[PDB]
Amino acid sequence: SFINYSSREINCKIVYYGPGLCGKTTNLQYIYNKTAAETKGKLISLSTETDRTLFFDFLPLSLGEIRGFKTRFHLYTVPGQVFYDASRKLILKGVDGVVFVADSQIERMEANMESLENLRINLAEQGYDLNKIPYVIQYNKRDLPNAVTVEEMRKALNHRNIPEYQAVAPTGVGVFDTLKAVAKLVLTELKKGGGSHHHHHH
Ligand SMILES: Nc1nc2c(ncn2[C@@H]2O[C@H](COP(=O)(O)OP(=O)(O)O)[C@@H](O)[C@H]2O)c(=O)[nH]1
Repeated sequence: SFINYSSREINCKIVYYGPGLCGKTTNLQYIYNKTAAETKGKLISLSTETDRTLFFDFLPLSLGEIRGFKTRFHLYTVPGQVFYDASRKLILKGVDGVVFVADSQIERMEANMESLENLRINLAEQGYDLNKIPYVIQYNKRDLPNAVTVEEMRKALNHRNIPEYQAVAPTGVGVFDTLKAVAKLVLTELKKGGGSHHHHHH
């Protein structure tokens, strides 16, 4: 988190991760369109010649303060086909919570498994353990006839009873349930004072 004492805001970074075309943009856009205009920034896309980043922030009005501070959530993803692994490494810098979005189609199951391993390795390369940070998994595209059962999704992707949410992102099914779950894990960590605290005088 980035705790800005001037604004009295705790800024938490939630990264949506998963294979290309699995539904990350759709999650972010659905959330963005169902967030109060007065609470949110612009929806921002940063494009290079190849890879892109999509993100926005918002300050939910329902949330109480944590020891005098409000919590602002920043949602980040690298959407679409990824050309540089470095892009997925960079998106994880400063992460506070992760949503892994799995594409439930059988044809994408190997891509899901590769992306989940890539997430664990890229986190570890920057000193994060996926087992020690707020993390939820979304089984997206439940509407498609080639979507594998939750049982098969879990056998392939979830061996630690990670909180799991079924989603159909374009219609919003499961989208807020997923976000609420990871946000609650992040907030619980903040309230208990868990994690490593660094004091900067910049
Ligand atoms: N049928 C179906 N299509 C989906 C679902 N979620 C995303 N899509 C479609 O899959 C494509 C890729 O989604 P997108 O969110 O851009 O993927 P990203 O690369 O992970 O950001 C788009 O055409 C979406 O409309 C879903 O739950 N069901």
